[PDB]
Amino acid sequence: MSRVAIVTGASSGNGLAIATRFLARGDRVAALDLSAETLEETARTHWHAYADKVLRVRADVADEGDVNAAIAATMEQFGAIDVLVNNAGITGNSEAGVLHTTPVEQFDKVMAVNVRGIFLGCRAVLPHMLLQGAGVIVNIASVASLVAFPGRSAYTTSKGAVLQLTKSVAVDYAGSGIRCNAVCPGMIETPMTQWRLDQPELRDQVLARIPQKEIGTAAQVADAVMFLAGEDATYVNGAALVMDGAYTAI
Amino acid sequence: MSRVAIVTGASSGNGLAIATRFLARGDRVAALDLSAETLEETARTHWHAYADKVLRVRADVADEGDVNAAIAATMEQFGAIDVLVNNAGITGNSEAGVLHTTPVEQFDKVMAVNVRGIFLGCRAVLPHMLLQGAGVIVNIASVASLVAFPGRSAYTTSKGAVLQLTKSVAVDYAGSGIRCNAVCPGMIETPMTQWRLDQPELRDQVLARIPQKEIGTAAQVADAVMFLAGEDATYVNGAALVMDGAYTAI
Amino acid sequence: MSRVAIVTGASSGNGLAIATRFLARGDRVAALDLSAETLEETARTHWHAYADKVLRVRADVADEGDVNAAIAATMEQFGAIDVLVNNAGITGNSEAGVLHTTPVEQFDKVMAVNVRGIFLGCRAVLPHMLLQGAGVIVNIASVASLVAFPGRSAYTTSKGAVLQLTKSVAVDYAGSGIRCNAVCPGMIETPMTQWRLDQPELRDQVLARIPQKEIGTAAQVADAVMFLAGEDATYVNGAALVMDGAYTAI
Amino acid sequence: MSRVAIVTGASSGNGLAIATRFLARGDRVAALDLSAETLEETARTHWHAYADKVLRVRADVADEGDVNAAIAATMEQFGAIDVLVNNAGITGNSEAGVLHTTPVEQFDKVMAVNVRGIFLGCRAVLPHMLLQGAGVIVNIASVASLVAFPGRSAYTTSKGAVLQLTKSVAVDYAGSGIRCNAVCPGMIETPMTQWRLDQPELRDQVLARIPQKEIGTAAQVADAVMFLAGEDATYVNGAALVMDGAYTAI
Ligand SMILES: NC(=O)c1ccc[n+]([C@@H]2O[C@H](COP(=O)([O-])OP(=O)(O)OC[C@H]3O[C@@H](n4cnc5c(N)ncnc54)[C@H](O)[C@@H]3O)[C@@H](O)[C@H]2O)c1
Ligand SMILES: NC(=O)c1ccc[n+]([C@@H]2O[C@H](COP(=O)([O-])OP(=O)(O)OC[C@H]3O[C@@H](n4cnc5c(N)ncnc54)[C@H](O)[C@@H]3O)[C@@H](O)[C@H]2O)c1
Ligand SMILES: NC(=O)c1ccc[n+]([C@@H]2O[C@H](COP(=O)([O-])OP(=O)(O)OC[C@H]3O[C@@H](n4cnc5c(N)ncnc54)[C@H](O)[C@@H]3O)[C@@H](O)[C@H]2O)c1
Ligand SMILES: NC(=O)c1ccc[n+]([C@@H]2O[C@H](COP(=O)([O-])OP(=O)(O)OC[C@H]3O[C@@H](n4cnc5c(N)ncnc54)[C@H](O)[C@@H]3O)[C@@H](O)[C@H]2O)c1
Ligand SMILES: CC(=O)CSCCS(=O)(=O)O
Ligand SMILES: CC(=O)CSCCS(=O)(=O)O
Ligand SMILES: CC(=O)CSCCS(=O)(=O)O
Ligand SMILES: CC(=O)CSCCS(=O)(=O)O
Repeated sequence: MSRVAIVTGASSGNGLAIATRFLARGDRVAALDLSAETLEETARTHWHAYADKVLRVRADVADEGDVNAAIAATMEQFGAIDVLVNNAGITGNSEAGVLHTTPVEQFDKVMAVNVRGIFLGCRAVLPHMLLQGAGVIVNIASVASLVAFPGRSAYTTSKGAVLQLTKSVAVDYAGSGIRCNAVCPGMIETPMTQWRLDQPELRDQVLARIPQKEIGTAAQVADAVMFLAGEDATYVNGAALVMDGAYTAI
Repeated sequence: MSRVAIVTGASSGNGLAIATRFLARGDRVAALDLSAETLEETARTHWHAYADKVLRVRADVADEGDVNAAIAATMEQFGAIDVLVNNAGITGNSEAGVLHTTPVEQFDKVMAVNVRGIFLGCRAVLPHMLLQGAGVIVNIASVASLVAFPGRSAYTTSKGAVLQLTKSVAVDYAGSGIRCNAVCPGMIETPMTQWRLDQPELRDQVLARIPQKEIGTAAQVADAVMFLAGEDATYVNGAALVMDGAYTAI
Repeated sequence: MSRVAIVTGASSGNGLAIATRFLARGDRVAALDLSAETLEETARTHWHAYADKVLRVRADVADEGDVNAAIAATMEQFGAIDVLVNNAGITGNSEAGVLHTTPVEQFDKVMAVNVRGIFLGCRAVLPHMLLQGAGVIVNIASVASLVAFPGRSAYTTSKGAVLQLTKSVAVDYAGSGIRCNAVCPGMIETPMTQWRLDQPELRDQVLARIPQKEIGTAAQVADAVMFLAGEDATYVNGAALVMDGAYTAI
Repeated sequence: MSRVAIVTGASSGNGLAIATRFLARGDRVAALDLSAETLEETARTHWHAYADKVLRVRADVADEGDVNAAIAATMEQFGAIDVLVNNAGITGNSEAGVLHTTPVEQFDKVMAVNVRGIFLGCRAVLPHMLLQGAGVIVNIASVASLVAFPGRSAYTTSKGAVLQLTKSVAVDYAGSGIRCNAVCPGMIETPMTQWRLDQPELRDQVLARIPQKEIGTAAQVADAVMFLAGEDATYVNGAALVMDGAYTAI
């Protein structure tokens, strides 16, 4: 058995762990990211044993042309699309902090990548999943879809849209064999957050708000994705699986 | 006495009821909408008693220049901005239905008006509220911020972002004297929904999902906004006030 | 118009503020609490001007007999019951902390007052409101209905039940003219909690978790109750109105 | 390996699927239920292949003495308690419908089994889990913890308490190595529900409110429990995993 999974933001962090997990299970993966060079370096160092089973596609998820071509390339190469994991996401730069001082260009960029990218990915894959009569979509949202992360306004805003888009696809397509759920990770150690977590004071600060008193990992994010993408979640649809050491429970 | 409120989407529906209510209580209003012509007609038929206490400003909330100029005009005319009611919103045309068949242009327009417009409105008024040491923002979200409306994916997506943007401003600015909350209306009779609700068979399908078995009004939306904007809600911050006849409680 | 409101836990804190506000508005109030002596002293010092417009009734809300007698006495004296405010509640003693060390007796007591008491109150007033074809119920829940308060397990547990009971009544009776909503206060200064906040280090610790950087008051809880009990909230049903200075928004 | 799991309400429905699942994977189970005869009949027909690895304990979860003795017997027989699955639950009889016509005895029985039962089980196992420095608790709640089930007031009320108790345990004990989460199933076919589901009229009515247009199964509930109980959910704490075919997403 070998499902076809598309994973965005696949060259590092959560996306890399997710793509490797699908590969380790025997699935075929279309790994999409911004740099063809980085994708090849990732393939040589992390996906060496899978070589052929992973199709590396350069694509900016915020671009309709790139996304449509990536889905067309996936269909040409593997012949179906069973799972779509919309993982690509950005926080916005050092200036995308509180609302009033975040540059208009940064708000737009964060919304384009984090939300429009997910809309475009789903829009490109649904016709194929519909034809198949079955398909699974896992969106990587965040606890910021439920509570606001201080000093990260654009990001928080974008994640509220990710959660509702998730529920929208579930409601409109559950009757047609599609499953759509979101993982809502709390604080996870990745290249996106490493800058903050590397500073004792900031790390202590966020840990103070995590009852579990630990920072999550990309492997734990991949665990949740694999659960939502498989046979053990056939009745889970339109749901948010929060994986945050109880951060949102207080 | 008199507060200064900026109300977007003020020439009709909820926006009109909201603007008229602030005026009736003795406040001054900067009424922003897309058409100078319609704004004048509205001012003549609904706001004649208040004359100059209402500043009619043509503005597309999705446009940074229009919003910045509207805020500057409000400051010039009234001297402060005490309340911002981000009411303007669109559903998307008849093709903005389920996700896969919604025109990309429609998804971008709905996100631009419903979310970017709210970011731009808050980005422009916050600097002024901060210097005043007090400010209140009421965002008109929707129960679609909490559950998905079937066949209205872009709209549902945008409202998820509005609710989170609301919590973001509350979390980042509560300490500086700012209040930001959202009203989440269920089905309300307005120019935006009139077409559907006019048909008994369509109204009936909507009513079946409302335990109260009644369609809401613009007057009730205005009631919730006045509550959230005034002195009886000084400890309400970062909250969603759902007004849907129990639609979301089932 | 003079409405008849039954207010539980009326001799102190939120309940005292609520009863007082109904009286000041011209309504008649049946003030219920545990001690007739305390109620009379409360009546002499806070309700003097109203005299006969407030019926003081001794009642343990957890006791079916007391509740039924209190509703019968209200009908006899005033002839109708328009509003019921289920405010009475307890936190449990210093031993009702984390789950495993809370005495079974304390868990049972907290649940009986905070939950069974609300069930009994609603059960006793609903037949009358149904006959009147109109009635409003406001339950005083807590943000503990949505997130957990560390070291207050029984209390947190009880409030989850209050929130769902609220939703249950709204769904089953909204079509019959009944409205049922819940206020969910965050940290408020009242005798029930006014001992943790009293100690500088604790209050300070509490404030660090409230973005608005302030403790709420019973006057603000009364403000929310009045909104939910009246004419400005006719389409609000099955909702939880959070009043916490953005405590739950992060 | 070989964990020790306590599963309440283990003789039928979800509890039986959960119990069997732990056994099939090589874990040892203390199966608790109301009738020793039924547990033996079950041990005979469903667990015939594990004999010794499953300890049958008659116990009314609502009874502190029964619960304490059941935990004593599990420790004595197996030596530890690694997982507790609080599955036992009742809906109330035909008279436990809307709140006002719910016999007080039924409301009390539903709260004692569905809520006090969980408090007691958790109170009984937590000292041991803490001594071990590790432990996982999975509570079976319901979508009724989030929305109200029409005509099932006591049930709905109880499930709101279960969700918050879950968050309470997670928040107070996550730092001590304990995990506590809840599964919130939608409509599942079990002996507790077949009455309704069987009747064509009712099933259709139910299916109409489920976007996925299918009823859940005990096997799917066990799938969710195993996920929350194992190594793939080490960073999931204080969470509610909704499994309802999108029922709560609309
Ligand atoms: N780290 C955390 O605390 C945490 C918590 C919750 C969710 N997440 C999510 O994890 C996801 C993946 O990132 P990560 O942090 O796990 O590792 P990461 O940040 O190192 O990698 C993120 C990936 O997204 C890619 N990407 C960015 N914009 C893109 C675009 N327009 N098109 C295609 N690819 C693009 C980047 O190149 C990168 O490979 C993000 O969506 C993030 O929101 C992280
Ligand atoms: N009617 C409901 O059931 C309901 C429920 C929840 C929220 N709302 C919100 O109410 C708000 C107002 O609509 P309504 O239904 O009350 O009345 P309406 O739909 O008749 O009017 C909406 C107003 O928004 C204005 N507008 C649209 N785009 C704009 C832009 N780019 N810049 C400035 N103004 C713009 C329109 O011109 C119009 O005046 C919307 O945000 C809508 O989402 C309505
Ligand atoms: N103080 C806060 O921050 C806050 C926040 C949210 C909700 N509440 C709720 O307010 C309610 C009342 O307490 P408070 O803190 O507002 O004021 P308070 O604690 O000063 O007064 C509580 C009242 O409840 C009465 N009472 C207790 N048990 C009773 C019973 N069995 N029958 C009848 N009356 C009884 C007490 O005598 C007292 O008059 C409780 O339900 C509490 O959960 C308080
Ligand atoms: N059926 C559904 O759609 C659904 C959905 C969500 C949650 N649940 C929960 O599943 C649980 C069990 O019911 P089911 O439908 O899974 O299977 P079921 O109804 O066939 O079996 C329920 C079990 O609970 C046991 N039980 C009842 N009271 C008990 C007590 N006081 N002490 C010990 N055991 C007791 C019964 O004897 C029986 O073995 C309940 O808590 C129910 O709320 C069911
Ligand atoms: C919402 C959340 O968990 C934080 S997302 C922003 C992480 S960072 O870039 O500020 O380190
Ligand atoms: C109901 C609402 O606020 C917008 S979502 C439904 C749009 S329409 O189909 O009623 O035109
Ligand atoms: C604080 C509150 O709203 C009631 S629950 C906590 C009670 S105490 O521990 O502050 O006495
Ligand atoms: C159906 C369910 O999840 C529990 S609430 C309804 C119980 S019954 O009416 O199907 O017996």
